Amino acid sequence: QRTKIVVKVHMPCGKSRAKALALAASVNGVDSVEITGEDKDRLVVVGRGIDPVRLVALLREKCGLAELLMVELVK
Amino acid sequence: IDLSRERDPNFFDHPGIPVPECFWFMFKNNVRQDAGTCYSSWKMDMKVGPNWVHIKSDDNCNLSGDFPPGWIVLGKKRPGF
Repeated sequence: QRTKIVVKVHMPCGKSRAKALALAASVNGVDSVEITGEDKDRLVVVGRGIDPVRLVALLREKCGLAELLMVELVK
Repeated sequence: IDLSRERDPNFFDHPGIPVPECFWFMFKNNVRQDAGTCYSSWKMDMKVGPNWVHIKSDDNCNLSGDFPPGWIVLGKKRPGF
């Protein structure tokens, strides 16, 4: 039930950027968090058990903007 | 659109998990919007313009899904895959 989730998160700084990481990585079931993207505005979250609606909603309130980009169950 | 011409996405393959076989590329009116990796012979959900779209991959990374007008997501197998 491992899945990869990519979220677009408002994080201009490196410091709201570390805010987002540690927050995504505090979520139950997460295995890794990486930031990617030409604009480094993507959180990649991997784990099993994760509610994507909960991931985004949390990042939303705590960073202001978050939209789901992709959810891919690990083959 | 020419996938053989497109630069590789920004990817990081996590050491524990199986290495996805495909690059996908997402275009709005033939302009590259995003790119990434996904599994072949599989399935993902993706934000494509305004819509959350369910996408199937076949074993040669052909992506199929019901994309909104002006948008498309295209695949190919990564090098050596």
